[PDB]
Amino acid sequence: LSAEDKAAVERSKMIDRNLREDGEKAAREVKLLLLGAGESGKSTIVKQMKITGIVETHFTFKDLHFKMFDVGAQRSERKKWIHCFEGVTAIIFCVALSDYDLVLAEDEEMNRMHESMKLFDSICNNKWFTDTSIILFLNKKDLFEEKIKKSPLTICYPEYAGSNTYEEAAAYIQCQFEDLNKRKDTKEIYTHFTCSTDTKNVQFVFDAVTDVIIKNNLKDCGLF
Amino acid sequence: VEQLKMEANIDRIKVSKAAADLMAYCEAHAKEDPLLTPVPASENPFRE
Amino acid sequence: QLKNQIRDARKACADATLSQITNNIDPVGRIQMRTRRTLRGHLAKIYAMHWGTDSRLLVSASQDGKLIIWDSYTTNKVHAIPLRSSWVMTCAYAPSGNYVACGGLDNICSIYNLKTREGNVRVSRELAGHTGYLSCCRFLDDNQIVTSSGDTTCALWDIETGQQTTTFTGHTGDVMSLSLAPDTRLFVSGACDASAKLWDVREGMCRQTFTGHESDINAICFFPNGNAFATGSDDATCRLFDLRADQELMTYSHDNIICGITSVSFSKSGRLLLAGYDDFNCNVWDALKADRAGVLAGHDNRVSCLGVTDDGMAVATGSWDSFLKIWN
Amino acid sequence: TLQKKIEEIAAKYKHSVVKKCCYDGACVNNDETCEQRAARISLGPRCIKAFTECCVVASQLRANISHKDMQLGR
Amino acid sequence: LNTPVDKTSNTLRVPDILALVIFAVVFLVGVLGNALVVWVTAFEAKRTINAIWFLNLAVADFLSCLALPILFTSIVQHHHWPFGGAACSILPSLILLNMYASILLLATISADRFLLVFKPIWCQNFRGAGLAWIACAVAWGLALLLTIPSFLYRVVREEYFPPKVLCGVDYSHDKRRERAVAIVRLVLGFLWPLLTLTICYTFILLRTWSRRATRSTKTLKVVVAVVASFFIFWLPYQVTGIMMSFLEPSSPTFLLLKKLDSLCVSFAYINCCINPIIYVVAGQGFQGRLRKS
Ligand SMILES: CCCCCCCCCCCCCCCC(=O)O
Ligand SMILES: CCCCCCCCCCCCCCCC(=O)O
Repeated sequence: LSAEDKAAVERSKMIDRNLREDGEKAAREVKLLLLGAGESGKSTIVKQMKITGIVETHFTFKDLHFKMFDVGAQRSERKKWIHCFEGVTAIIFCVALSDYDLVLAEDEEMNRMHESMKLFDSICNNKWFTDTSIILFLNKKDLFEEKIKKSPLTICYPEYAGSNTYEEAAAYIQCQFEDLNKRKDTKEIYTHFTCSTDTKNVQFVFDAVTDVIIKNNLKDCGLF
Repeated sequence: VEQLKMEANIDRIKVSKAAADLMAYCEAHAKEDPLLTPVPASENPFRE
Repeated sequence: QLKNQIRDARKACADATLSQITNNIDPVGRIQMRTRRTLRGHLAKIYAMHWGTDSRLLVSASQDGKLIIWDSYTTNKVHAIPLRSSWVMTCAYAPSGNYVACGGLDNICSIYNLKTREGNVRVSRELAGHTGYLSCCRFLDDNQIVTSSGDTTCALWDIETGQQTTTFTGHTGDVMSLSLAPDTRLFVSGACDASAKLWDVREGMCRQTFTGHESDINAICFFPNGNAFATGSDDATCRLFDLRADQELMTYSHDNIICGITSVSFSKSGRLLLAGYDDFNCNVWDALKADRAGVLAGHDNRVSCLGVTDDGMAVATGSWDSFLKIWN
Repeated sequence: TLQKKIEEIAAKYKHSVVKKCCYDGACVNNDETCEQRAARISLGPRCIKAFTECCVVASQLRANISHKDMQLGR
Repeated sequence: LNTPVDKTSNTLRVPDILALVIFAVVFLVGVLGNALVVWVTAFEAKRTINAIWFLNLAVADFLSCLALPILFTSIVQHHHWPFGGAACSILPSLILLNMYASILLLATISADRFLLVFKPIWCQNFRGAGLAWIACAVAWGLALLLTIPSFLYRVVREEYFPPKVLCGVDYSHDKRRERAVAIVRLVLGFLWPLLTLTICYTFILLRTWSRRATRSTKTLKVVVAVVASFFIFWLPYQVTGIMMSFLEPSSPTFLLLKKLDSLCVSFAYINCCINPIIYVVAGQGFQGRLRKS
């Protein structure tokens, strides 16, 4: 009776202690979701913020433990596994500005920029990510600026009415990507232009995560 | 093509016979099912 | 052409809907299942659980990355395994109680040995080869395990050698659930193509295919007789299929409820068909009449897993609230 | 000292009503002074004098203590 | 015959009647709310860190409310003390300890919110239930340390001619000790906590409105409500007490303050009723939390 049941209860109590410790340790880390249109520059972002199934990358910045998850290798219906990331802190979205002059190889009719915009709209308007913020990275700034001097932007934006300059084209792209967001009151989008040499992306992600965690703490305290 | 003709070649049975077999199975194991009929607390291992 | 032929054959098979013949059977009185044990070990959203052949121990997997083998009677925790991949959505309990399977977004399927000499649960072998996420897996034997993955394919593995002895292909969408038949010679699998297929364990050929559902199949369970199985779909309807009849028998649906189904299970006698819905509750259906026998509203979040003991002594239902409740 | 000193003066007078008025003038009352109070006495001068002296000796006694009445909760 | 000859028949004053009504209302509402909050937080005490502070607050306010009926009977009985000399030293000290604990718990809640708003990384890295429990224990210990004078000087005196037992405080003509006790009590119970609340919540609101993502109007409403309620409901009691402990009884101001005393305590007790309401209305959902419990 006692000699076995009480030993089992002690084992269960030790298991409970270990489980609570592991849960706290996991809660210490910040979870991030990385998305992109195949080759929008995810590899660059990954190798920048650093000190076959899902790929998890751990990196620490300003004493804050990050846990970024890359799901591009799944190549399966996102609808059946997108709900797993309901609790991620923020979403890092990568888009290559050069996608305006490239057509999808599998389609040959739709531009890569349109596919990226569709994916961004699907992710933003997702019911699971209603409160999750998005960090939009517009990669390939230099290559996009170089190409704009030769290929007009109207190839993929027939409604575009502006000069063929980097500033106006980038502003138009950012406004288009931000307009897709419907819940502009609860959700906030942080847009930033990046290259292969700039390292300020980590500080941008850190600021976004700090804002998100401050909002979460205010909500938990009942202030927000 | 092969899988389709294979599924088509396999025989089939009337729905009424399968339903009667299901009903007979449920009736036979009625007493054995602890969820269908309530079980006394003494036999129930989940006392409290 | 062949599709219309199969349709005509199945229509000719439908001599009469069993709802007519089952009228003689009196409807079972409504039963109120009360919770007995509340398991509060997990901390994240639970995704899958499996009962043991002894009807005593049950394994549960949570997104936090922990496998917990619960003693259903005393509530004690038998083992706590730290998962290598926290994104788990499927787990199984071997029939002999010697091994436990696990997997999820990580295409690798992990087999854990419980009866080790060191006393610590260690990975027996890592099974790789799937390009998509592991959706469901079940132990065919102490050395053979069947698996289903989102990459439109299922596979049977040999835990000793670690290679696919047989690969099942033919699904036109993501494979979601899998169920082994009692005879252990057949298994059924449902996918996102709104269809379910019966596969041979050794021949590897698709015996039959069913297309009665309107949306993705979320759950699948074999009737204890082995000749029938139920299927849960996102369209908020559960359907009963029979292999001999090769046709849909009954459709369990209701107007007020519109959200899809996540889990389905049968009692030992098969009279009671339990289905875990996405409405933060679970429903009990009469397999012979398709009526709301009971409703389980103990869980606060979406119900994720459901399973009845081998003897039907009790029912286990997990949810995203990190709590597993036993009912009987 | 207070009770005994007051009973000493109370025993001096014999008429029960005089002891009554002395009992009463010995009662604590801070809202009104003695003269103000002794003024509205309805009986003869005996009761007035008894009330006055008893209220004088009481004031000369209560003024020495330092126990401050504090309501429950402060 | 039996009535007093001086016609000074004793009767409950208007401020006393107001104090009694406020006592009844606060007793009922605070009892209910604090019981509900204690239940919910004790159920949530294992899953969240926020539940600890509000659990302690609700326990303190529940004890303060349960102590009210004794105050009601005392007021109705013209401050008659039927209990012995030990209850007079224990019970008032206990209620004062509960009040000071509630105040210092509100202060610690403000400090924790300020730390969460200004130091998010440090909290994410090292925040836990242990630190919250340690802070609550420190608050209770500070309250007991501030209450020690209640245990020290509470004594009973006898009223002979009007049969009555009077509880109170005797300093043995030591004005210095009374003044020091009143000053330290005011400083550590109303001045320091009020300043902490004000500064912390002002900085919180500033840092929250500095950026759009975290900016919100609910935080401003909650901050204003809490601060205004605390100040309004605690100002009269503290002022009246500190001015009582400083002036001699012979002045008529002392008589007016004694008349107003009951109303002051009844008003100060309104914070115990306000706190549960503020907690419930501010939470994401109470009915859901209750059903979960
Ligand atoms: C006798 C005085 C008692 C009151 C003492 C209150 C002390 C409050 C201190 C608040 C510090 C706030 C610091 C904010 C950070 C910053 O400096 O920018
Ligand atoms: C006798 C004193 C009565 C005072 C009662 C004070 C009640 C304050 C209630 C605060 C309501 C806060 C509403 C917040 C609404 C929101 O979520 O934005």
